[PDB]
Parts: sequence; C-alpha cells; structure tokens
Amino acid sequence: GPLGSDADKNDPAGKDQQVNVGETPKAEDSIGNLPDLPKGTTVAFETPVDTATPGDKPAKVVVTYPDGSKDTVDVTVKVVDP
Ligand code: NA
Repeated sequence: GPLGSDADKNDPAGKDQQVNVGETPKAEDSIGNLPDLPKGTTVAFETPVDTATPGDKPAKVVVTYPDGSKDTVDVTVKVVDP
C-alpha cells in the first residue's frame, strides 16, 4: 500500500477569531496549531469573509500541505461593531 499523505498524518484545529467591522481577518489566525503542521503548509479562507456588518460569520480554512493533500476546517469569524 502507498505511503500516506501529509493530510493523513496531520490534524489542523480550527480557532474562532473576533474582528471589528471592516477589518480583514487572516486565515492563519483561525488555525490553532499551525506550528505543528509541516513546514511549508499554507492556509487560506475558502471564500473571503464578510466583515461589513456585525455577526457570526461561518468560514472554511483550506490547509494545503507541501505534497498537495489538503484538510479543511470549519470556523467562525465573529464581527463586532466597536
Ligand atoms: Na488531516
């Protein structure tokens, strides 16, 4: 059988973050263990996050490992009016 992928061997953990209206969150701030993922792993939001109004915004972080395998994490970006 084949050697497993990076995704098979890693488990990124989602993290909620809070931002103010208008701010642009970074996908890195929605992952709680990025140091434990392989060097060279990238993280991105699947879709840009809406921060034009307050609310709990669901988002997905796509975690792409150097071998091309991927994990997703479902997270929440909380937008508040300051
Ligand atoms: Na995984």
